[PDB]
Amino acid sequence: VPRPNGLEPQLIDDGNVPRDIAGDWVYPSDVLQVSVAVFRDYVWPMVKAGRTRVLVELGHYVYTLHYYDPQISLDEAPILEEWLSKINPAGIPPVPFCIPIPQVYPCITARRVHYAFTSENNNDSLFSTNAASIDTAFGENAAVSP
Amino acid sequence: VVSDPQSMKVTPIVNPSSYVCNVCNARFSTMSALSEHLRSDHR
Amino acid sequence: AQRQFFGLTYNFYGQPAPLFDLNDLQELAGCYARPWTSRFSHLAISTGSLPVWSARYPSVASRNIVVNTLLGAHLNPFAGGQITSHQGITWRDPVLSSLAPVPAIQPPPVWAVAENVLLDSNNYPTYVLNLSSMWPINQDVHIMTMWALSDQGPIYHLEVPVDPMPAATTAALMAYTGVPIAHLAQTAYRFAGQLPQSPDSTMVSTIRWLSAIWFGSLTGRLNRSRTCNGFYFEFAKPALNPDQAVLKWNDGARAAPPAAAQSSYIRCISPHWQHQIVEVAGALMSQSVTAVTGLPALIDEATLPAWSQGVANLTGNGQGVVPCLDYNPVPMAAARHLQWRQDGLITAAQEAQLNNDYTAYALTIERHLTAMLVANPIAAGRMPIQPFNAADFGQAGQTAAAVALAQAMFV
Repeated sequence: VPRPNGLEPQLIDDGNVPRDIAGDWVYPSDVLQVSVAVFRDYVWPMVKAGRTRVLVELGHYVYTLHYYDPQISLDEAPILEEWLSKINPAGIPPVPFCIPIPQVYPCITARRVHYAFTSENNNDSLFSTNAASIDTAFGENAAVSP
Repeated sequence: VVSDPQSMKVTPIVNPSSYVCNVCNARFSTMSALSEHLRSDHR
Repeated sequence: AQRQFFGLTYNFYGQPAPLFDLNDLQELAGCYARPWTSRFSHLAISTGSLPVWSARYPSVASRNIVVNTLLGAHLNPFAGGQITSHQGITWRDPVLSSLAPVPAIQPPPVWAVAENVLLDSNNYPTYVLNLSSMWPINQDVHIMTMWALSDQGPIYHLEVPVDPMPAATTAALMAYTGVPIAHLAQTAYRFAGQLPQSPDSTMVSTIRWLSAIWFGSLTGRLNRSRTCNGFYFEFAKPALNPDQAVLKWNDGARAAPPAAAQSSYIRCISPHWQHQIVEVAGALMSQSVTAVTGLPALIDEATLPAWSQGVANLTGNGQGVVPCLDYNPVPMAAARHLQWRQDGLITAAQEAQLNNDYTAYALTIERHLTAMLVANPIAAGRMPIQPFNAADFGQAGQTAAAVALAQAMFV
């Protein structure tokens, strides 16, 4: 619900009592499907500003990875904004998570801005972090689990 | 300005691409066109 | 027109400085930091029935309760003559518009923090010499006065003459028909707060006739079968948004002008007024009248808070005072439903039904405020809730006398 003369647009909370976007929200996935058009226009501009951590609560999703290079700078916002623009009241695209490619040496890294990160430990197929490398240095070493 | 590798790139906090009617929602390409919805339809 | 408003600054409740910080100045709706012509600003655009309240402002009367201490904290004029400045904040110029940070080169004197400073108005000669520009400030200060002279709900003022509604009043009122009480408060206030009107203006005697005509409805005396002069307020189910009032027009059996004037100040002791947009509207809708026309008399010192005891020209104790009949939302509406059953509007079964549906609603009002006062104490800094204490919420004072006033106000 929008508010007059410069007042925050209240986001109708669960109990059915419009609350304000600058806070911590829990988005029952289904909701996020018949609502993105809104999400992206009021809560999204908010999350980027770094003032409204939101938990999209979806049971078990498919998950696309995207390894970028920690050397160079990157801002994970568009590989997310796009994912949002592909959510119909019908179906959502496999949640995409950006992940730095694990380096061998101790490289200087560019401050990247990330947003998507799962709560449950869904890193169960990593297998190995730097097969050939004599030792991973910046990436997350993941010695072949015995 | 010195183009370089690392330099914490940060997306615009409000997508400059489209412009939503705040009263209604009929979006617009250029900010300009959105002034017309708010000056015409909503006035 | 009129220029001589005697005010009174908000109480501190035992706190050091006035209950509000720096952020309150740049958060007010409408015109930047201009506290004048604010109040009903966050309600300018209606989206739905749900009462507008955010995180910092946990209630309906929260927006106003804050603009009050923020108002008094910057009211050296009328009470000193100077302009001063509180925490590096002052008015732009003599007209007194928005509040900007203290100007360099020639900064004003620091305001001496004080509790309950009597406002004389004439003490600031620039006011009368520039009335048509800084007129809203008169209406607003008057509001703060009515809110300050009470620790439990704004004390407005009902009246009603001995004779029937004027011929110019009945023609002016037939324009606010399908308009909720929430909106009548917005149109009333926005009226008397933008241009110097006269005490005997057509829109003034009609808005006053609209306020006292609302009290009878709130008490149930002026229902669907008993109009004051063809105007009343139909109330919906309490479980289905009781805030809806609306001034419906009918042609039933009108009442009758009383034998004498029923001038009487009213108050809402129960802290329920805080979250009820209907109570805050009824209060501010009446205050709009006592603005253009200063207090018809003095207020009774009978009860009231411990700080409003014997004010300069506001609260007296002699014979020139008018008694203040304070009520309580729950028992008032419980007696309001009882009136409907007496004349046959509702069945004897809907009598004890509407009571349970309303007492459950008023419970939500209580469960909300108690949970907000604990979240936002008082020693923290601000006062968006106003420390009411949980020992009350249901100690109904002379509400039974306010009801007897409505029966006498419309015989």
